[PDB]
Order: sequence, then structure tokens, then C-alpha cells
Amino acid sequence: LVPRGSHMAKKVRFYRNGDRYFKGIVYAVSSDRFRSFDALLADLTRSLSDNINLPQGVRYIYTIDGSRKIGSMDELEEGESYVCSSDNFFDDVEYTKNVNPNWSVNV
Repeated sequence: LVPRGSHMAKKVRFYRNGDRYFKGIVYAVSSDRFRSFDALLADLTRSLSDNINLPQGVRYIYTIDGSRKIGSMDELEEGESYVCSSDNFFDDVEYTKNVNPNWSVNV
């Protein structure tokens, strides 16, 4: 087992800034799966970038409403959605429209 973290994978959904027709990619995030926050950013750059999206790669992770930036894997919350950005501009588009909402825990 890796000697860092909790070992419990966090299921999170990643969107790419300004793209209204992007599904989001569901990641199982843990220290066993990603060496560091940087390895997660590198992985996200490869999965989310294209010739029209994230030209400088994934360098910022915002909360779904763009209120706050995430700076560690610890800051990510299970069942939450995040927006990946190449810069400091959060694009207010309908990311969450026409997506399956995650299972909300009742008990």
C-alpha cells in the first residue's frame, strides 16, 4: 500500500472550462491511484485537452460554481463536480445540464 493518504477513493466529476456539451469524466481519486495532485493535473490534461480545449493544460480546478479553487486531493469532496481550467477565468456555462446526478446518500 502507498505510505501516504487514507486509501479510500473519492468519486469526483471533472469538467473542462467553457465546454457546455462535455459530459465530465468521473475519476476515482486516491493516493494509491495518483502519486500527487500534480499527477492528477497531468492525467486531467491528457483526458480533457484537445486542440480547442485547455491549451496550457489543466492548471486550475474550480468548484462547480467557480466560487473556490482546489489545491490538493484532500480538498476534493466525494460526489462533487469540478471545472478544469488552463487560466484564472471561470466560464459560467451549464456544465451540469443533461448529466445524471450522482447518487445522494440518504442513510
